[PDB]
Amino acid sequence: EDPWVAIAKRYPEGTKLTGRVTNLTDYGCFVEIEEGVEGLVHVSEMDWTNKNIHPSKVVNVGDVVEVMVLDIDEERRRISLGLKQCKANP
Amino acid sequence: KRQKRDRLERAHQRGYQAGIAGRSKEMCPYQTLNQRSQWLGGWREAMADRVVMA
Amino acid sequence: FTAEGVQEIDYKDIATLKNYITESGKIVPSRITGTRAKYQRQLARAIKRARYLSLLPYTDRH
Amino acid sequence: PVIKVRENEPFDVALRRFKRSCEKAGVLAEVRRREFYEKPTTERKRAKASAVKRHAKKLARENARRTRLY
Amino acid sequence: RKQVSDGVAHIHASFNNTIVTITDRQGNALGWATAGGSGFRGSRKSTPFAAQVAAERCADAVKEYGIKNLEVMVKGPGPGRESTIRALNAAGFRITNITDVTPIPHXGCRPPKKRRV
Amino acid sequence: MRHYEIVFMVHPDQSEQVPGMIERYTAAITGAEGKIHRLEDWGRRQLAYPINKLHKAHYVLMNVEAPQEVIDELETTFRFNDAVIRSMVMRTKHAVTEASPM
RNA sequence: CUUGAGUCUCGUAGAGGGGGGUAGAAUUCCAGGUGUAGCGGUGAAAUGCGUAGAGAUCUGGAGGAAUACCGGUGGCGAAGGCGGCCCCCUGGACGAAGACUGACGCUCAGGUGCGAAAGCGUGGGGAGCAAACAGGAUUAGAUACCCUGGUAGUCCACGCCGUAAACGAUGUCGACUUGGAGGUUGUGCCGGCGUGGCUUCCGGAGCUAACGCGUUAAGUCGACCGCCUGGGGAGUAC
Ligand SMILES: [Mg+2]
Ligand SMILES: [Mg+2]
Ligand SMILES: [Mg+2]
Ligand SMILES: [Mg+2]
Ligand SMILES: [Mg+2]
Ligand SMILES: [Mg+2]
Ligand SMILES: [Mg+2]
Ligand SMILES: [Mg+2]
Ligand SMILES: [Mg+2]
Ligand SMILES: [Mg+2]
Ligand SMILES: [Mg+2]
Ligand SMILES: [Mg+2]
Ligand SMILES: [Mg+2]
Ligand SMILES: [Mg+2]
Ligand SMILES: [Mg+2]
Ligand SMILES: [Mg+2]
Ligand SMILES: [Mg+2]
Ligand SMILES: [Mg+2]
Ligand SMILES: [Mg+2]
Ligand SMILES: [Mg+2]
Ligand SMILES: [Mg+2]
Ligand SMILES: [Mg+2]
Repeated sequence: EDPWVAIAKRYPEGTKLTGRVTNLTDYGCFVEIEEGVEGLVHVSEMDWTNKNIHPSKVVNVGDVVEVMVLDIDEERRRISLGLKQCKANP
Repeated sequence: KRQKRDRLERAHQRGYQAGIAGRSKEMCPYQTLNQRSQWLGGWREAMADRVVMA
Repeated sequence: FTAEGVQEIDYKDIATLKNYITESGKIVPSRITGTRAKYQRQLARAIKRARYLSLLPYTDRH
Repeated sequence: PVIKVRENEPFDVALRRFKRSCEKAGVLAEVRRREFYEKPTTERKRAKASAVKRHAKKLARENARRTRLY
Repeated sequence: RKQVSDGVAHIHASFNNTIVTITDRQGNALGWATAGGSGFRGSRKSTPFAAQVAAERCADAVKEYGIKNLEVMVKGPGPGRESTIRALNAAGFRITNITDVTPIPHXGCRPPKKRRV
Repeated sequence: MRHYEIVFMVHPDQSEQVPGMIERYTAAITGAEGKIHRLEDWGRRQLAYPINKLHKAHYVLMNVEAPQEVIDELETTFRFNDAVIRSMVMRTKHAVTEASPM
C-alpha cells in the first residue's frame, strides 16, 4: 500500500543494493529484501556470456547479491535489477 | 556424417525457429536445463526479430 | 489499497487518482495496483468524471 | 511513449528507452488487434480460451513438484 | 532557402511502405522520400533497409536548410519504425525528442472484414 | 428537498462576472427554501486539455439542497449563458459540508 | 398453529429497463497553407488515385457511428440480451435484527405477453462497414477465396415478422447425501474466528453404453407439465 508511492528512495538508475533472492525462474531470479517490494534482474544480465547462463547456475535460492536498480516502472509496478554490473567490467 | 553436430548450437537454433514461427515457450522439448537455456535463448532472440518482419 | 476505510473515492482528489493512471492517462488494472474489486469500480468512475472536467487528461497526444 | 533526451545521454540509450516506452504502452498489440473486425462471438470465445489456459498455468507450478523425472 | 535550425521528422511506417518528411516546427514540409521512391519494389519495398535509405536520402534533400535539432515523430507498425530513427542519427542530426503518435480509436469505426487467406 | 453538487467552469477573461453569478444562483436556490452546504471557489486553474482553444478556466465548486425544478432552471441557465463553458450536476446521498481537497 | 408462502422497517451491490443531455479519441469528407513525384495494394501483380499537384504534413469547418484503458472463466436480467460520463422516471435481487398475516402454496393443456440477426412497411438519416453489382488477379476453368471500388442494409421513430447450434444440445418447484481450491456481494464477534446470497474449476460415493456428471447432479426421492417410438421420403404435400 505505502512503499510504491515514495519510490524516489532508491529511484536513481545509479543506486545499488544488497538484496536476497526468493526463487528462480529460467528468465531471472527476483531479489527481494526491500519487503512488499521485489526486483527481477533478467537472465540477459547476471553474466557476461548473455544467456549462456541458467539463473540456477550463477545464483541459488536464499543468497544475497549486490545489484543496481536500472529501471523503476512506478506504474505497472516493476523494478529492473542488474547483477552482471555490480562485479567486473571485462 | 561421421559425428553428431553440437547439441547446444542445434538446441539454440531450434529455439530460434519456434520463436520466429511463433510457438509458445513451454513447447520447449528439453528438461536438461543446459539445452533448455539454449532453446529459450534462441526463442527470445527470435521474438525481437519477428517485429521487424512481414 | 484505497482501503483506509474510505466510503466513496472522490474525483476531485486529483493527488490520489494520479497514482492509478499511467503517463498516457490510461487507468491501471487492479492486479497491478492491488486494488479491491469495488474500489476499482469507484476508481474508474472518478477518473472518468475527472476527465470530463479536464482535471485529468485522456491521452498525451492532445 | 514520449521520451525527451537527457543531458549527454547517448542516442542508443534514448532509443532503447523509446522502444521500452511503447513496449509497456503496448501499441503494436493494439494496432495489430484492430486491423480487422472480429465478430463479438469470436472475441468472447477467445476470452474463454485465455481463461482455460491461464488456469492450467496455475497447475504446472504445483503438480511438477509432486512428480519426478528419472 | 530561409535557414531553420530546429526541425521535426515525421515517419509513416505502414506494413507496405515508409514515408518520411522533414518539416518546420509549424509542420510545413521541406523534403521527403519513401522506400518506393528510394528504388525498391514489392518484397524489398517493405523492409527496414529500404526504410533506412529513405531516411538518409531525405536527409540530403534538406541540406539547403539549417539542420541541427530534429524531434522525431513516428507513426504506424511498419518495419521502417526504427531503421529510420537510426539513419537520421548517422545522417548527422541531433534527436532531442522522439515519440509514437500512432492513432488509436477509443471504442470508433468498424474495421474491414478479416482476410480468408 | 434533495442534494446535488454543481462544479461549473467559466470563461477565463470573464472571471470578473463570476462573483455576480455565484450571487445570483445562490439567490434562486434559497429563494425556494433551499440551502447551501458548501461553496468553495478554485479560480483560474489549468485545463488538462484545451476547450475551444482555451488553456485555463475559472472553476466554482458548489453544493446545494434544493427541489428539482430550481436545480433544473439552474442547468438551463448554464446552457444559454455562454460564459459558462462546462457544467456538471451529480446527485449525492447526503449533505456535504467539509472543505474540498482544492 | 408457524416452519411453506407473503407484508412492513434500515441498508448494500449491479453494462436490469425507459426517456433526455453531453465529452474525448479516431475514420471519411470540405476549405486553406507547405511541398513534389509517386501513392495504394499483394504471396507476386494489376485495376484504382496522382504534375488539373496526390500521398505525407499543419490549420479551420462539417457530419455520422461506436464507446480504448478500467475489464476480470467480473456483474445484472425470465429468456433474447445489457458496456463512456450526467440528471428524470422505473423493475428485480440480497442481507441484519425485529414486528405482522396465517397454507394465502407448487405446476399448468388451451390462452396472454416478451423474444438475437436477417427481412418487410412509412418517414428520416448515412461517417465507417458491406450482400447485390462492376472492374483487376489467381486457375485447366474460378459466376469463389485475394485486390480496387460499391447499392440495399447496418443508425433513429413508429408498426410488422416470431425464427436461430434461441445451447448447459440438460423443463419448473421442494427435500435429502463425503470433500478441496478459488471469484464476487452482505453481515456477526474479535488483522483471526463465524454466518448469509450468487458464481468458477477440481474430485469422493453413487450413477452412466461409454464419454463423463458429481450438494449449481446426469446421485437418492416426491409434485406437475412438455416431448420420443428404425432410416430415407419429410418438418415435406394437402
Ligand atoms: Mg485491407
Ligand atoms: Mg483537423
Ligand atoms: Mg393469530
Ligand atoms: Mg402454451
Ligand atoms: Mg404464443
Ligand atoms: Mg434488425
Ligand atoms: Mg427486398
Ligand atoms: Mg427499413
Ligand atoms: Mg430509407
Ligand atoms: Mg470498402
Ligand atoms: Mg470486396
Ligand atoms: Mg469479378
Ligand atoms: Mg427510443
Ligand atoms: Mg423496431
Ligand atoms: Mg426451433
Ligand atoms: Mg432444443
Ligand atoms: Mg434440486
Ligand atoms: Mg467434476
Ligand atoms: Mg436431477
Ligand atoms: Mg443419462
Ligand atoms: Mg426421419
Ligand atoms: Mg411447411
